[PDB]
Amino acid sequence: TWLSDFPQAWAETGGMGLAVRQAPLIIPLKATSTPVSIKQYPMSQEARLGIKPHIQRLLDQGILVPCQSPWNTPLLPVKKPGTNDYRPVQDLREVNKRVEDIHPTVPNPYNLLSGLPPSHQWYTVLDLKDAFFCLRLHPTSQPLFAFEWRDPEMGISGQLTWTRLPQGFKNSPTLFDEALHRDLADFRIQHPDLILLQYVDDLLLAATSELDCQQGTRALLQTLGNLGYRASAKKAQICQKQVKYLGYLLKEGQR
Amino acid sequence: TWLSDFPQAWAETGGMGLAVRQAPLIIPLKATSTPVSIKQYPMSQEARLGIKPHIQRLLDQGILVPCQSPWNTPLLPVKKPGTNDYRPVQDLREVNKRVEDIHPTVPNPYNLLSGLPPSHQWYTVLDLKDAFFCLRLHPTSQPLFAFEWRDPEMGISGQLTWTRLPQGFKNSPTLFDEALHRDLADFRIQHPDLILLQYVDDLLLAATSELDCQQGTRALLQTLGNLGYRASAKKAQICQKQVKYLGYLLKEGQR
DNA sequence: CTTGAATG
DNA sequence: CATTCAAG
DNA sequence: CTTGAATG
DNA sequence: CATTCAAG
Repeated sequence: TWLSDFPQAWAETGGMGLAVRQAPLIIPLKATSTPVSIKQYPMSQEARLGIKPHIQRLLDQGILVPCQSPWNTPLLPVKKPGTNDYRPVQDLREVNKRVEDIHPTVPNPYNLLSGLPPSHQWYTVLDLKDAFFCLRLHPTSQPLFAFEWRDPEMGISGQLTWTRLPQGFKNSPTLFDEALHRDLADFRIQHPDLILLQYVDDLLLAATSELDCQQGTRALLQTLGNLGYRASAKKAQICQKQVKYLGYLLKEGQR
Repeated sequence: TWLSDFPQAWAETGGMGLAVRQAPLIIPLKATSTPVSIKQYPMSQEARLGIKPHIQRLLDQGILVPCQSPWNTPLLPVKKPGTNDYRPVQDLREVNKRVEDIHPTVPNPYNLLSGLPPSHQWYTVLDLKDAFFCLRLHPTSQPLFAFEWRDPEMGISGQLTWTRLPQGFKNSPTLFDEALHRDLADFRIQHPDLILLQYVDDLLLAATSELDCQQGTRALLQTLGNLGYRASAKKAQICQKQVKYLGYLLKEGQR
């Protein structure tokens, strides 16, 4: 019963995360960049109704806030089944083009897995839920990611923007990976024998025995919850001799 | 009056040529080659009437002869103005594919011209008329180039073939260039100071003075006529300080 | 919807 | 160069 | 006319 | 992948 021993560490019982040790992120623009305001293609009522609940939840969570900004990018209505179940997808390409590039430090999965000794079996896989949203954005950088929002009848101001690292931003994966590495540096030091692989929001903890793995997992969960991150109890693979990680099936003294 | 001093050397007064010193050519086939008989696409009466006179002239000249052969390639009706003035064009690609390749020994014009000293001005340019037709084809290789010929009402046998090196054959340029080089080897030796450039049927004779050029030209014309080749009196550029050769304008101590 | 690389 | 694909 | 490389 | 080009 891990879900009961670590309420704060699971997305299902700890609530939306927030990396309390990480200073709000400032996003540097290229030297010649100037704000770009792209028109919002009219959205059908169907798409708008499908997206609305997600927008309201984000507003309730403080992840989205009203704003007036010289920047504006289009929101897209993306479905999955056939025409049901929507979710907001922002096209941040014009913003991405104006943000200064950073070095891509996230290792490719092939290389990351090479750091797994055959001696370390007993794997634990955790995926952090709404990872990017756990990282706050400095108020000065928030206007950059604004988009327009119109509600059927009674509609909010006009524009809304993110107060957390957003989806669709070219540097989110890298900034998150680096931030979590900083937050988990001490854990690595306090658990010299454990193996910890990080691929943005996908974590793999490897141990020598089932005991060390259960001990390590308890410690990692406690630490993650403490720092403000949240793992998915639903998808969590705890102390298994076999697990799925980054598209691979780790089994028998390997990976 | 050169046309009068060398009747045998000009196509206009010497009649169709024939390289009397050259043994009839044998065309080696690739090791696995087997005869190919390609159907003749029906020819309109207009095309047939346009081509007929050329075919008759060639038959009268013995350049084309009747035959029965396992090989057959298509004849094409090619016009120039808009729909007038035709001339036979044979598609020998399937034959070319079955003939053993030979090394391309004809130099590119750029390289050939580098063999012209600034000391040798006074140029003479001659182009040999119906050059390929001057080289006989060994009877054993003649069937290879057959094609079908049907005359409006009274039509000859069925197939006709060439008794001379034909147009459209991949190795004609090279075989002709090499043959003329053999026939003109002695002339080069008897005229140590003259410069002679050969590009298949396009010849450039260069001399130091106007006198040597006129002497040389007289000698080259005599030799060519004697060997059975024929130059074009119409296009002949004799002892000029400036001439057109291979797309270039040779002028002032150069080329 | 808009984009830009990848295919036909 | 009209389409398809993959993405934000 | 039929082909095969080069462009769109 | 439909067209254009260049050729035999």
